[PDB]
Amino acid sequence: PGTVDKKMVEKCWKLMDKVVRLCQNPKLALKNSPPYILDLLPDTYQHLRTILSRYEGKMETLGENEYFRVFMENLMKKTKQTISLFKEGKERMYEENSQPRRNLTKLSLIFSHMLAELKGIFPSGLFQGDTFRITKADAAEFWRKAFGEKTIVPWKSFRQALHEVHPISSGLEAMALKSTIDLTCNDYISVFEFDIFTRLFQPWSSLLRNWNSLAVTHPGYMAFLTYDEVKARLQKFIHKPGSYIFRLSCTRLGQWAIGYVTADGNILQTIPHNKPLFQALIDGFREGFYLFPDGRNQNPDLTG
Amino acid sequence: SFLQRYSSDPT
Repeated sequence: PGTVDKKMVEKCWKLMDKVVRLCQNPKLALKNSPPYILDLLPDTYQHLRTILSRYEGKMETLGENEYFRVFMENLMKKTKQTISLFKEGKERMYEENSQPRRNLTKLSLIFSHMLAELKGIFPSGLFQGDTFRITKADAAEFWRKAFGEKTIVPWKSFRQALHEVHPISSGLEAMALKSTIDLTCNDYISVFEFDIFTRLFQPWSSLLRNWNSLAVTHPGYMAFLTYDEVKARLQKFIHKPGSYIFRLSCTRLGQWAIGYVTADGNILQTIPHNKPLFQALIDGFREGFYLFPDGRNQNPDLTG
Repeated sequence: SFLQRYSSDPT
């Protein structure tokens, strides 16, 4: 990427200013629940200001920052995609359950994720990518050993390097993998993104094999969905006790968010604590809570 | 804004 100059941010802001208003339209009837775009942007803007306030002068040190170059870039691109969706989605936006509208929810998550990432690679507003505290030991090794201090790497690289320890089946399996990890949708994998994945799919020992069993071949795994969407979706099995689906959490990044239907026909959502998703699923199924992955009558045998 | 959404693991 090129250099990120003071002007650059200006544009991104103007773009952010619009994306908001568009989403401020009543017809959309957007709910407060996160992800909640109407906030993620203001907050993002806010943080960017904090950052820019601290590099106040040493602006070149920042524009130079590889990761920061990426973000703004991705961000700018992302604000646009949203703008288009509206004009090239026209009145179809206000149509709940309309492809154009689903894309909107998607981006929401990204924005939420992006913010999460940014605040991580810039706690306090001062860059700290090269020293990011990776959570699981094992993983932390692989990353610092494979990429050293790099804060963000081209998908390509990450793939090759990863394949040495964890073999990637096909060119397709990898495309799937990439979609799961690349939370900021920018063909780059950051130490932050890396951490979140490795946390969700631990143990590192069998990283991809777990992923395979919890997302590649498991009907319950739901890519980019939100709390609302999970409830909205499980509603077709609304009173088919056992029916459940899982996804990534929006507020508690790095953790799971099961969505299930209670014997008394109700939709709840739990975030596994003190027990890996692997375990939650095994027990829940045993106790009659995690029986039908997304309606499906049959359930995966994680015991393998 | 704030949540409430999440429920305890039935166990």
